[PDB]
Amino acid sequence: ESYCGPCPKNWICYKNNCYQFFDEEKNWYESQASCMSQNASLLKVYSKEDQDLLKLVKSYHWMGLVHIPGSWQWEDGSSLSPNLLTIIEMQKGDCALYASSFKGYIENCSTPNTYICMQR
Amino acid sequence: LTESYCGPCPKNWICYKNNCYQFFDEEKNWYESQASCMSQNASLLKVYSKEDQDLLKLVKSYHWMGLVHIPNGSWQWEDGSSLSPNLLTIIEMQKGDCALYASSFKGYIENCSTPNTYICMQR
Ligand SMILES: CN(C)C(=O)[C@@H](NC(=O)c1cnccc1-c1ccc(C(F)(F)F)cc1)c1cccc(C(F)(F)F)c1
Repeated sequence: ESYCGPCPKNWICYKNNCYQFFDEEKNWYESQASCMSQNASLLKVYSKEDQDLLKLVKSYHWMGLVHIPGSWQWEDGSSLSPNLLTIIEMQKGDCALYASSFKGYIENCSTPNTYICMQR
Repeated sequence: LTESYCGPCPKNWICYKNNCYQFFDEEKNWYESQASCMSQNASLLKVYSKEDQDLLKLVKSYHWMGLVHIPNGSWQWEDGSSLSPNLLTIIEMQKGDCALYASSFKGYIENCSTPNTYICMQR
Protein backbone atom coordinates (compact mmCIF):
# COMPACT_ATOMS: atom_id res chain seq x y z
CA GLU A 1 0.00 0.00 0.00
CA SER A 2 1.33 3.42 -0.93
CA TYR A 3 0.16 6.92 -1.73
CA CYS A 4 0.43 7.54 -5.46
CA GLY A 5 1.46 10.77 -7.13
CA PRO A 6 0.94 13.54 -6.61
CA CYS A 7 -1.51 13.79 -9.57
CA PRO A 8 -4.45 16.06 -10.43
CA LYS A 9 -7.81 14.45 -9.60
CA ASN A 10 -8.95 13.73 -13.15
CA TRP A 11 -5.74 11.78 -13.96
CA ILE A 12 -4.89 8.12 -13.53
CA CYS A 13 -2.01 7.66 -11.08
CA TYR A 14 0.33 4.69 -11.53
CA LYS A 15 3.71 4.30 -9.84
CA ASN A 16 3.77 8.09 -9.22
CA ASN A 17 3.24 9.02 -12.89
CA CYS A 18 -0.02 10.67 -13.96
CA TYR A 19 -1.79 9.85 -17.23
CA GLN A 20 -4.79 11.37 -18.99
CA PHE A 21 -6.38 10.21 -22.24
CA PHE A 22 -7.90 12.79 -24.59
CA ASP A 23 -10.65 11.57 -26.93
CA GLU A 24 -10.30 14.52 -29.32
CA GLU A 25 -8.67 13.76 -32.64
CA LYS A 26 -5.74 16.20 -33.05
CA ASN A 27 -2.48 16.16 -35.00
CA TRP A 28 0.78 15.67 -33.10
CA TYR A 29 1.53 19.39 -32.78
CA GLU A 30 -1.94 20.25 -31.46
CA SER A 31 -1.84 17.31 -29.05
CA GLN A 32 1.50 18.47 -27.63
CA ALA A 33 0.11 21.97 -27.23
CA SER A 34 -2.90 20.49 -25.45
CA CYS A 35 -0.74 18.56 -22.99
CA MET A 36 1.41 21.60 -22.28
CA SER A 37 -1.67 23.62 -21.41
CA GLN A 38 -2.26 21.02 -18.68
CA ASN A 39 1.28 21.48 -17.31
CA ALA A 40 2.12 18.13 -18.88
CA SER A 41 3.79 16.53 -21.90
CA LEU A 42 2.71 13.83 -24.27
CA LEU A 43 3.38 10.31 -23.03
CA LYS A 44 7.05 9.45 -22.50
CA VAL A 45 7.94 5.75 -22.30
CA TYR A 46 11.00 5.12 -20.12
CA SER A 47 10.47 1.81 -18.28
CA LYS A 48 8.51 -1.36 -18.92
CA GLU A 49 8.38 -1.98 -15.15
CA ASP A 50 7.42 1.49 -13.91
CA GLN A 51 4.94 1.80 -16.77
CA ASP A 52 3.61 -1.75 -17.10
CA LEU A 53 0.06 -0.32 -17.16
CA LEU A 54 0.77 0.58 -20.79
CA LYS A 55 0.27 -3.11 -21.63
CA LEU A 56 -3.43 -2.58 -20.88
CA VAL A 57 -3.93 0.47 -23.14
CA LYS A 58 -6.33 -0.14 -26.04
CA SER A 59 -6.09 1.53 -29.45
CA TYR A 60 -3.30 3.87 -30.59
CA HIS A 61 -2.58 7.38 -29.38
CA TRP A 62 0.01 10.07 -29.78
CA MET A 63 3.09 9.97 -27.56
CA GLY A 64 5.96 12.45 -27.33
CA LEU A 65 8.39 10.63 -29.68
CA VAL A 66 9.61 12.59 -32.71
CA HIS A 67 12.34 12.46 -35.33
CA ILE A 68 14.40 15.55 -36.13
CA PRO A 69 16.75 14.95 -39.10
CA GLY A 70 19.51 11.68 -35.53
CA SER A 71 17.60 8.98 -33.65
CA TRP A 72 14.14 9.19 -32.19
CA GLN A 73 13.87 11.55 -29.24
CA TRP A 74 11.29 12.58 -26.68
CA GLU A 75 9.92 16.11 -26.38
CA ASP A 76 12.28 16.77 -23.47
CA GLY A 77 15.29 16.12 -25.71
CA SER A 78 16.24 12.77 -24.20
CA SER A 79 16.95 9.77 -26.40
CA LEU A 80 14.67 6.78 -26.71
CA SER A 81 16.02 4.08 -24.43
CA PRO A 82 16.90 0.84 -26.23
CA ASN A 83 14.92 -2.39 -25.90
CA LEU A 84 11.78 -0.57 -24.78
CA LEU A 85 9.61 -0.06 -27.89
CA THR A 86 9.18 -2.11 -31.03
CA ILE A 87 9.10 0.55 -33.76
CA ILE A 88 6.85 -0.23 -36.74
CA GLU A 89 6.55 1.83 -39.93
CA MET A 90 2.90 2.75 -40.62
CA GLN A 91 2.87 6.13 -42.45
CA LYS A 92 5.42 8.56 -43.84
CA GLY A 93 6.06 10.74 -40.82
CA ASP A 94 8.25 12.12 -38.08
CA CYS A 95 6.04 11.33 -35.05
CA ALA A 96 4.94 8.15 -33.29
CA LEU A 97 1.85 6.65 -31.78
CA TYR A 98 1.92 4.34 -28.80
CA ALA A 99 0.15 0.99 -29.23
CA SER A 100 0.06 -1.96 -26.83
CA SER A 101 2.19 -3.75 -25.98
CA PHE A 102 5.17 -1.33 -26.02
CA LYS A 103 4.98 -0.61 -29.74
CA GLY A 104 5.55 2.68 -31.52
CA TYR A 105 3.92 3.32 -34.92
CA ILE A 106 5.67 5.82 -37.17
CA GLU A 107 2.87 8.17 -38.15
CA ASN A 108 2.40 11.38 -40.17
CA CYS A 109 2.53 14.22 -37.63
CA SER A 110 -0.47 15.85 -39.34
CA THR A 111 -2.77 12.84 -38.95
CA PRO A 112 -5.45 13.42 -36.28
CA ASN A 113 -5.26 10.89 -33.45
CA THR A 114 -6.33 10.60 -29.83
CA TYR A 115 -3.50 11.24 -27.40
CA ILE A 116 -2.14 10.55 -23.91
CA CYS A 117 -0.74 13.30 -21.66
CA MET A 118 1.63 12.54 -18.80
CA GLN A 119 2.76 14.42 -15.68
CA ARG A 120 5.33 13.64 -12.99
CA LEU B 1 -3.38 22.52 -11.51
CA THR B 2 -4.08 21.01 -8.11
CA GLU B 3 -1.91 18.03 -7.18
CA SER B 4 -3.36 15.39 -4.88
CA TYR B 5 -2.02 12.17 -3.58
CA CYS B 6 -4.10 9.19 -4.61
CA GLY B 7 -4.87 6.16 -2.54
CA PRO B 8 -3.55 4.49 -0.75
CA CYS B 9 -3.35 1.66 -3.29
CA PRO B 10 -1.11 -1.32 -3.93
CA LYS B 11 1.76 -0.19 -6.12
CA ASN B 12 0.68 -2.35 -9.09
CA TRP B 13 -2.92 -1.08 -9.09
CA ILE B 14 -4.37 1.93 -10.95
CA CYS B 15 -5.44 4.81 -8.68
CA TYR B 16 -8.16 7.25 -9.74
CA LYS B 17 -9.86 9.66 -7.33
CA ASN B 18 -8.62 7.47 -4.44
CA ASN B 19 -10.15 4.23 -5.71
CA CYS B 20 -7.75 1.45 -6.73
CA TYR B 21 -8.50 -0.86 -9.66
CA GLN B 22 -6.92 -3.99 -11.06
CA PHE B 23 -7.82 -5.87 -14.24
CA PHE B 24 -7.69 -9.68 -14.35
CA ASP B 25 -7.64 -11.42 -17.72
CA GLU B 26 -7.59 -14.95 -16.30
CA GLU B 27 -11.27 -15.80 -16.64
CA LYS B 28 -13.33 -16.92 -13.65
CA ASN B 29 -17.00 -17.29 -12.83
CA TRP B 30 -18.52 -14.54 -10.69
CA TYR B 31 -18.01 -16.24 -7.32
CA GLU B 32 -14.39 -17.20 -8.06
CA SER B 33 -13.77 -13.66 -9.27
CA GLN B 34 -15.16 -12.34 -5.99
CA ALA B 35 -12.99 -14.78 -4.03
CA SER B 36 -9.94 -13.63 -5.98
CA CYS B 37 -10.59 -9.97 -5.19
CA MET B 38 -11.26 -10.84 -1.55
CA SER B 39 -7.87 -12.51 -1.29
CA GLN B 40 -6.35 -9.13 -2.24
CA ASN B 41 -8.23 -7.06 0.33
CA ALA B 42 -10.62 -6.05 -2.42
CA SER B 43 -14.02 -6.72 -3.94
CA LEU B 44 -15.33 -6.83 -7.48
CA LEU B 45 -15.88 -3.41 -9.09
CA LYS B 46 -18.65 -1.38 -7.38
CA VAL B 47 -20.17 1.43 -9.45
CA TYR B 48 -21.43 4.32 -7.34
CA SER B 49 -20.70 7.59 -9.19
CA LYS B 50 -20.44 8.65 -12.84
CA GLU B 51 -18.33 11.60 -11.69
CA ASP B 52 -15.97 9.87 -9.23
CA GLN B 53 -15.52 6.90 -11.55
CA ASP B 54 -15.63 8.60 -14.92
CA LEU B 55 -12.57 6.56 -15.90
CA LEU B 56 -15.00 3.69 -16.41
CA LYS B 57 -16.05 5.33 -19.68
CA LEU B 58 -12.73 4.04 -20.98
CA VAL B 59 -13.09 0.47 -19.70
CA LYS B 60 -13.97 -1.68 -22.69
CA SER B 61 -14.69 -5.38 -23.20
CA TYR B 62 -16.88 -7.05 -20.57
CA HIS B 63 -15.72 -7.66 -16.98
CA TRP B 64 -17.44 -9.04 -13.88
CA MET B 65 -18.52 -6.38 -11.40
CA GLY B 66 -19.99 -6.97 -7.99
CA LEU B 67 -23.65 -6.48 -8.99
CA VAL B 68 -26.08 -9.32 -8.22
CA HIS B 69 -29.85 -9.85 -8.52
CA ILE B 70 -31.59 -11.30 -5.46
CA PRO B 71 -34.68 -13.27 -6.60
CA ASN B 72 -36.96 -9.75 -3.27
CA GLY B 73 -35.90 -8.77 -6.77
CA SER B 74 -33.37 -6.17 -5.67
CA TRP B 75 -30.07 -5.38 -7.38
CA GLN B 76 -27.29 -5.24 -4.79
CA TRP B 77 -23.54 -4.94 -4.61
CA GLU B 78 -21.38 -7.59 -2.93
CA ASP B 79 -21.25 -5.36 0.13
CA GLY B 80 -25.06 -5.54 0.50
CA SER B 81 -25.85 -1.98 -0.58
CA SER B 82 -28.21 -1.03 -3.41
CA LEU B 83 -27.64 -0.14 -7.05
CA SER B 84 -28.34 3.59 -7.13
CA PRO B 85 -30.46 5.02 -9.95
CA ASN B 86 -29.09 6.99 -12.89
CA LEU B 87 -25.80 5.07 -12.86
CA LEU B 88 -26.04 2.04 -15.16
CA THR B 89 -28.13 0.89 -18.13
CA ILE B 90 -28.78 -2.82 -17.55
CA ILE B 91 -29.30 -5.17 -20.53
CA GLU B 92 -30.01 -8.91 -20.61
CA MET B 93 -27.43 -11.12 -22.32
CA GLN B 94 -27.68 -14.57 -20.68
CA LYS B 95 -30.32 -15.57 -18.17
CA GLY B 96 -28.59 -15.03 -14.91
CA ASP B 97 -28.30 -13.19 -11.66
CA CYS B 98 -24.91 -11.49 -12.13
CA ALA B 99 -23.74 -8.54 -14.25
CA LEU B 100 -20.74 -7.66 -16.42
CA TYR B 101 -19.58 -4.04 -16.71
CA ALA B 102 -19.35 -2.65 -20.28
CA SER B 103 -18.64 0.84 -21.56
CA SER B 104 -20.20 3.28 -21.11
CA PHE B 105 -21.90 2.65 -17.75
CA LYS B 106 -23.72 -0.46 -19.00
CA GLY B 107 -24.27 -3.74 -17.20
CA TYR B 108 -24.99 -6.96 -19.11
CA ILE B 109 -26.86 -9.67 -17.23
CA GLU B 110 -24.83 -12.90 -17.31
CA ASN B 111 -25.04 -16.35 -15.74
CA CYS B 112 -22.93 -16.20 -12.58
CA SER B 113 -21.20 -19.44 -13.55
CA THR B 114 -19.86 -18.16 -16.90
CA PRO B 115 -16.10 -17.47 -16.92
CA ASN B 116 -15.24 -13.85 -17.63
CA THR B 117 -12.44 -11.37 -17.07
CA TYR B 118 -12.99 -9.24 -13.97
CA ILE B 119 -12.09 -5.99 -12.21
CA CYS B 120 -11.17 -5.74 -8.54
CA MET B 121 -11.48 -2.53 -6.57
CA GLN B 122 -9.99 -1.81 -3.15
CA ARG B 123 -12.55 -1.66 -0.35
C1 LIG C 1 -10.13 -3.24 -19.87
N1 LIG C 1 -9.10 -2.23 -20.09
C2 LIG C 1 -7.77 -2.53 -19.61
C3 LIG C 1 -9.43 -1.12 -20.83
O1 LIG C 1 -10.51 -1.03 -21.38
C4 LIG C 1 -8.34 -0.08 -21.03
N2 LIG C 1 -8.98 0.93 -21.86
C5 LIG C 1 -8.16 1.74 -22.59
O2 LIG C 1 -6.95 1.65 -22.67
C6 LIG C 1 -8.79 2.77 -23.43
C7 LIG C 1 -9.88 2.44 -24.22
N3 LIG C 1 -10.49 3.35 -25.04
C8 LIG C 1 -9.94 4.59 -25.05
C9 LIG C 1 -8.86 4.99 -24.28
C10 LIG C 1 -8.26 4.06 -23.44
C11 LIG C 1 -7.16 4.52 -22.59
C12 LIG C 1 -6.06 5.20 -23.15
C13 LIG C 1 -5.06 5.68 -22.31
C14 LIG C 1 -5.17 5.49 -20.94
C15 LIG C 1 -4.10 6.04 -20.08
F1 LIG C 1 -4.30 7.35 -19.80
F2 LIG C 1 -3.99 5.40 -18.91
F3 LIG C 1 -2.88 6.03 -20.62
C16 LIG C 1 -6.26 4.81 -20.37
C17 LIG C 1 -7.26 4.31 -21.20
C18 LIG C 1 -8.04 0.69 -19.77
C19 LIG C 1 -9.06 1.29 -19.04
C20 LIG C 1 -8.82 2.03 -17.87
C21 LIG C 1 -7.49 2.18 -17.46
C22 LIG C 1 -6.46 1.61 -18.22
C23 LIG C 1 -5.05 1.77 -17.78
F4 LIG C 1 -4.81 2.88 -17.06
F5 LIG C 1 -4.66 0.77 -16.96
F6 LIG C 1 -4.20 1.81 -18.83
C24 LIG C 1 -6.72 0.85 -19.37
